[PDB]
Amino acid sequence: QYIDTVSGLSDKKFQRPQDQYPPFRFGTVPNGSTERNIRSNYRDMHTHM
Amino acid sequence: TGELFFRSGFGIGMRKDSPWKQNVSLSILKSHENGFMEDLDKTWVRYQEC
Ligand SMILES: *[C@@H]1O[C@H](CO)[C@@H](O)[C@H](O)[C@H]1NC(C)=O
Repeated sequence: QYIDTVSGLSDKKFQRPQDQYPPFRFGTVPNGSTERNIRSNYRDMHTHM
Repeated sequence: TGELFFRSGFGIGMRKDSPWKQNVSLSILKSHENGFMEDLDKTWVRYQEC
């Protein structure tokens, strides 16, 4: 079988941002509105974003 | 088996109305925006190796 096209936000590949050959993107266009939302509580993402 | 199904956190524990209840809570916040605590993880959360 092929890989599963991983699901929404809380999927296993994201909340473990220690990875360099996963889906390696978190593009999130610079200075955008959703640039702030990823600076709310959890520095887990904004560090690899 | 997949992903988590109930969210929560960790934390220090202190008897109610202890004096340090304020300064302690502070140095944790400072450590997140600083980047020390986050960089600490790799040293003990090292690679996958599998
Ligand atoms: C704790 O914070 C208070 C208020 O900022 C400060 O006066 C004190 O020196 C700090 N250290 C201790 C040991 O309370």
